[PDB]
Amino acid sequence: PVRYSIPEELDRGSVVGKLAKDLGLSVLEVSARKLRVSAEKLHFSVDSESGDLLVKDRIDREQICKGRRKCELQLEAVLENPLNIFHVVVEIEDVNDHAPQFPKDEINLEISESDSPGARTILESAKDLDIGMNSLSKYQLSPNDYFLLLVKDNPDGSKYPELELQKMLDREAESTHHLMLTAVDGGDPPRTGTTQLRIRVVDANDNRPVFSQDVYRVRLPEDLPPGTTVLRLKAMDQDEGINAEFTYSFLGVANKAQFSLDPITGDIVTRQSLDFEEVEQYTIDVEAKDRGSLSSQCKVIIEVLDENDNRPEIIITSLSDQISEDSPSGTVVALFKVRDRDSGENAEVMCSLSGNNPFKIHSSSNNYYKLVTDSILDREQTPGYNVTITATDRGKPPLSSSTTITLNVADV
Amino acid sequence: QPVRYSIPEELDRGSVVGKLAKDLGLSVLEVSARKLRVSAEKLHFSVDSESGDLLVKDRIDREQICKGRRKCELQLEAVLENPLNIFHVVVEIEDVNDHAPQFPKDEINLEISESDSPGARTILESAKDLDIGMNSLSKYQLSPNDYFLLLVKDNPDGSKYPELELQKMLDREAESTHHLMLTAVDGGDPPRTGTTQLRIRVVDANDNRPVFSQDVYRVRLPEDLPPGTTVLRLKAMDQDEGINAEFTYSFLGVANKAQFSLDPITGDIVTRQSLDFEEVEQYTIDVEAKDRGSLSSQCKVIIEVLDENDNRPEIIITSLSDQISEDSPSGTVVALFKVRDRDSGENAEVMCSLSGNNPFKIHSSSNNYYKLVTDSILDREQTPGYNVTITATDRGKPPLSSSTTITLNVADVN
Ligand SMILES: *[C@H]1O[C@H](CO)[C@@H](O)[C@H](O)[C@@H]1O
Ligand SMILES: *[C@H]1O[C@H](CO)[C@@H](O)[C@H](O)[C@@H]1O
Ligand SMILES: *[C@H]1O[C@H](CO)[C@@H](O)[C@H](O)[C@@H]1O
Ligand SMILES: *[C@H]1O[C@H](CO)[C@@H](O)[C@H](O)[C@@H]1O
Ligand SMILES: *[C@H]1O[C@H](CO)[C@@H](O)[C@H](O)[C@@H]1O
Ligand SMILES: *[C@H]1O[C@H](CO)[C@@H](O)[C@H](O)[C@@H]1O
Ligand SMILES: *[C@H]1O[C@H](CO)[C@@H](O)[C@H](O)[C@@H]1O
Ligand SMILES: *[C@H]1O[C@H](CO)[C@@H](O)[C@H](O)[C@@H]1O
Ligand SMILES: [Ca+2]
Ligand SMILES: [Ca+2]
Ligand SMILES: [Ca+2]
Ligand SMILES: [Ca+2]
Ligand SMILES: [Ca+2]
Ligand SMILES: [Ca+2]
Ligand SMILES: [Ca+2]
Ligand SMILES: [Ca+2]
Ligand SMILES: [Ca+2]
Ligand SMILES: [Ca+2]
Ligand SMILES: [Ca+2]
Ligand SMILES: [Ca+2]
Ligand SMILES: [Ca+2]
Ligand SMILES: [Ca+2]
Ligand SMILES: [Ca+2]
Ligand SMILES: [Ca+2]
Ligand SMILES: [Ca+2]
Ligand SMILES: [Ca+2]
Repeated sequence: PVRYSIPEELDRGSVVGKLAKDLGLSVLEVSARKLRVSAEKLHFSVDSESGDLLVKDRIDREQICKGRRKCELQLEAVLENPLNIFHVVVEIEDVNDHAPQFPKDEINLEISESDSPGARTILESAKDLDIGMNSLSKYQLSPNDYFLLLVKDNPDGSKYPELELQKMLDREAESTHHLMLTAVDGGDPPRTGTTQLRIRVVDANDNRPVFSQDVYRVRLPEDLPPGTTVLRLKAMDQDEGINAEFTYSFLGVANKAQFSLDPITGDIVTRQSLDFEEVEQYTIDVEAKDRGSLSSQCKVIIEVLDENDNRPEIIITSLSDQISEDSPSGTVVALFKVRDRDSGENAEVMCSLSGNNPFKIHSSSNNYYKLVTDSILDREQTPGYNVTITATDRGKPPLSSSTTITLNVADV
Repeated sequence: QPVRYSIPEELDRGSVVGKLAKDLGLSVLEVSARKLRVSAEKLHFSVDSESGDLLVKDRIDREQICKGRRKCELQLEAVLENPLNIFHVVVEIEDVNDHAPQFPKDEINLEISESDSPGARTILESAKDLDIGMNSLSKYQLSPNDYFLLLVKDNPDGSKYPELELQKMLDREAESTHHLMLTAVDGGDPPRTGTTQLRIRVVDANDNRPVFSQDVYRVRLPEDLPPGTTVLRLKAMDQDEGINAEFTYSFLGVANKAQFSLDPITGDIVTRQSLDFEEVEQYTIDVEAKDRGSLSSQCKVIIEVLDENDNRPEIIITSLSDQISEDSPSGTVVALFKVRDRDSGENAEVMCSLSGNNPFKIHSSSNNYYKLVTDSILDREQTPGYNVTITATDRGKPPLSSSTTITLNVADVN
């Protein structure tokens, strides 16, 4: 069978080939023998004037052949008296008229921030109706720091592009990315189909909640009433949504014996008054944990200020009841000292006696005070003295405590 | 000038603090005659008349009376009577390493998120050492492991607290729970160690995407399969646990599920409309699995349709001659026709036959054209016209046959 070649999509009236001239049929014979050229679901014509094969229907190679490697239409021609049938084979040359194009111009992708580097995400492949050289040739994308592109082929022979990311993403730095994806076919001239990809990063739980300060310090007096909001804590989570909701908790145990913490507000209050003489300062560890297991710890130390709330006590360590009547001036009759629970200026003491007695009080080293008689005494005036001595503090407000003691002298 | 003595704590009763009477020169006569009393605040001491020395009466605990204070000086005093007098004594208590460092709790339970960034720090409860000075806490050390490293830092009060610094990020899909040893050692002779075992439980994060068993699924199906058929069941797993392990299947491609439906709970993919091999021979579909997060994984499922002999062959008469010459020789062509079958393969090959009563015979030219010629001469006087029935039968199971009846007439030139 005679074979001819013709590029597709040719204009009507184009000359495929001179098959009648190839068979040596004269114009008289072409006219006399009714010459009809037939193909399956197609029309062709031969005009009596030129007696050649001319196209009658615009032919699309991609419509009738699709993915077939080569296209050969087996047309036939009919002659009559004498009657005969002839077979001709026609090859349709492909023309790069169908540019590669993506199913959708805009492609939206949602990728998790927590995705590991080196992951792969398959994308919709491009479509090129052209076959062979004019088919799709290569995929290339806009250059970016985050992403790299790979091209792999599925079993039917088409090429699909998938994305491999070199560096893990972070929406707290850049939330959304826009990129350009291009597909190019191998032909002259080359045509390109472009689709812009919009990638939005969804929040993960990779940022821990962080306090404003690493160490919190506040100074409080021991007379502060319970229920007082001693401190307010501050913390923030750079995440968003469920991954950004956190609560405060006392990491230490038994430190909140008199303390309370509101995790909703972050507040720290006291439920029982403090005593400087018991514990001078508290060190507590408080940690914030979000809905995930991300937790962060900060240390809160508080110092208690001493207040003059403890009165001084007088203690007579020793005293002499039987005193000789001939005692001279400067004779020691009693010994005592003072004790104060407070500290600082609230601990220093100033003490005094009644003054009706001749007795005078001297101060020795430490806080020990000797009670002596400054003048000689006669028993006829008074045989025994009871003395009331007052000891007053030096802090605000001064606390004074007094003691009465009895001493008797007999002259024999 | 007050006399000073030094004594280690926790001494037995009857121990000699110092020879205060000989240091003051009182002698046994004055110690016995003049009532000598040794007094301190909240403490007891005794002087035996025979030796006239300072003896302890109460076991003294330096941590009890001093706690965190830098130095310990008990201000003793001595009292004499007739004549009565007071003397000042200062006694320093030397610390003895008798209190071992001990942590507040023996068992430490910690919950750490797998997604925690490497290099993070987590403060732990500090140990307590009642001893002051040298005998106080000195260093923290833990059992060596690849994931964790230990740091020791001091808070404002002067104590040492340990915090954990992570070198390599954890992964509970590899090892769920870790057990470690925390040790605190004080600087004394002999050194004492307080040890607490800490239990770390790694909590699941959303770092593992769900993955299918295979990347490419392929199945072959016949076109006669009824709709509603469960075409395939998909299998996939998420190495995470809990909410982060619940995922659904979805059609990544668009319009590919025109006749397909997918139940993501079971993972099933069914067909809702019958297929036609002559329309689309093979389907390529992209299916993706997505968890509660945006972690997604893609697999490609391609299916092939099997051709079934459901399309019978059609006979097409391209040309025919109504007036046939009576002088027609043997082998002259009276008709031309061809056969067309939509199917492919053996289901496309055809075998056709005619009645055979007529002299006509069919010989095959190129393609599927069978040129209808007459093998023998016929005369019109015997029979002027023939009815011819030609039957075309398929070659696939079950054979499909279609026939056409053409009329041929003979004309006499005379
Ligand atoms: C795609 O790329 C081709 C070159 O391969 C260009 O000619 C076209 O304009 C588009 O940019
Ligand atoms: C992407 O870019 C191409 C040019 O290369 C355009 O023709 C197309 O419409 C899309 O904007
Ligand atoms: C001792 O002195 C104080 C004032 O310093 C008084 O408030 C107290 O009642 C006592 O007389
Ligand atoms: C000094 O004053 C106190 C009261 O402040 C008395 O209790 C004491 O007996 C002395 O007279
Ligand atoms: C802690 O460490 C000290 C010195 O390393 C040991 O003496 C003690 O028994 C404990 O192991
Ligand atoms: C923890 O471990 C130490 C030794 O490191 C022991 O001495 C201690 O009694 C506890 O078992
Ligand atoms: C034509 O012939 C086939 C068998 O060759 C039959 O099955 C069909 O029904 C028709 O009669
Ligand atoms: C040709 O043969 C077919 C199949 O046998 C018949 O159905 C038809 O009527 C004609 O006789
Ligand atoms: Ca075209
Ligand atoms: Ca084309
Ligand atoms: Ca193309
Ligand atoms: Ca981040
Ligand atoms: Ca985040
Ligand atoms: Ca968080
Ligand atoms: Ca107080
Ligand atoms: Ca106080
Ligand atoms: Ca006071
Ligand atoms: Ca001790
Ligand atoms: Ca000790
Ligand atoms: Ca110790
Ligand atoms: Ca993991
Ligand atoms: Ca995980
Ligand atoms: Ca997951
Ligand atoms: Ca069918
Ligand atoms: Ca079929
Ligand atoms: Ca068939």
